[PDB]
Amino acid sequence: ICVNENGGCEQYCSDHTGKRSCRCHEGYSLLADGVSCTPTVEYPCGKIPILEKR
Amino acid sequence: IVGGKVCPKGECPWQVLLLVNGAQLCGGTLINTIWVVSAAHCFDKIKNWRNLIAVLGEHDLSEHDGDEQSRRVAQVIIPSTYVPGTTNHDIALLRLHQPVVLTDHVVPLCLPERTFSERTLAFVRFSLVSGWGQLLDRGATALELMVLNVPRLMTQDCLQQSRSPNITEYMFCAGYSDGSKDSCKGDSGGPHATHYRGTWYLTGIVSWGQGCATVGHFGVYTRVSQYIEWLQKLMRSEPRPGVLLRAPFP
Ligand SMILES: CCOc1cc([C@@H](Nc2ccc3c(N)nccc3c2)C(=O)NCc2cccc(S(N)(=O)=O)c2)ccc1OC(C)C
Ligand SMILES: [Ca+2]
Repeated sequence: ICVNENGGCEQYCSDHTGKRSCRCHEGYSLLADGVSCTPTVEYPCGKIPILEKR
Repeated sequence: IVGGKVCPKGECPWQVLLLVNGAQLCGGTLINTIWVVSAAHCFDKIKNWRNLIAVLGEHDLSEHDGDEQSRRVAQVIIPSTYVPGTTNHDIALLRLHQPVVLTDHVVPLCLPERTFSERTLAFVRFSLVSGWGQLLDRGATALELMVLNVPRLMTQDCLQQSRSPNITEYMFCAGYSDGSKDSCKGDSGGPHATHYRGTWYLTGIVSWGQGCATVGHFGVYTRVSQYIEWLQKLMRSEPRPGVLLRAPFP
């Protein structure tokens, strides 16, 4: 199910049997929707501060 | 970069400038505060390993604005399968002597997980390639960081669309066959960054091609997804004496 549309995950996807778990890169936390990743640090990877702060 | 535009200052904050005795050597990508991913071929002719500097927060080479951070390169790690003067396995993992300080101008690019990179990122058509390389084939290199959007091709389509080294499973084609847009030799080692759901990831490294923006030819990039586990294991390893390290691949 991770093979199809990233299993609905915003970042990383793990298959578990039949079951799917989304995960995030370090400096991010998974929201209660179980798909979205929110930054936990000031300078998370792959985000452009001058663009984010705009 | 041929046929691109200036990357507005702070919009390519993971871009690295590699210097050897103050001279422009290659580009690179910052993946965290201590690690830089570049191309193995950038180091084929190094004799003075202590003269190797990485610059973060760089934009304009003519001026110092205070956002630049330079660090000595303490280690250059190359896969055992890379052969100098050849094209395959064109990747290098650089350990900085001291971490860089993350700021609005210095931010790492996400090194994705292999599965996510193969199953999802590999299907995002367009990605950004950047550097201070040649603005034209047989032309001058750029003073300001340039960026270009390039579409990725399937290896079968790249061979069929092209007018030579093989394109291995450790490479991918990206760009245009019309001779208008490409990354160039001075861009070598630089990022091929892919956007997915609001975040940028490292998918390729500027590696090789036949002259810059040559009609009937595409840019060839190291397929980073093949090295995720190799890179991750090395980042968890203790440093070793000596600047150059050849590490087993796989
Ligand atoms: C693996 C490196 O392969 C090569 C690198 C380069 C040139 N870089 C680039 C990079 C991106 C390009 C692009 N997107 N479009 C067009 C041309 C490009 C040229 C470079 O760095 N040269 C100096 C250089 C440094 C070190 C070893 C060797 S090599 N491999 O030619 O001996 C060349 C040219 C030919 C290469 O290989 C041959 C065999 C086809
Ligand atoms: Ca500068």
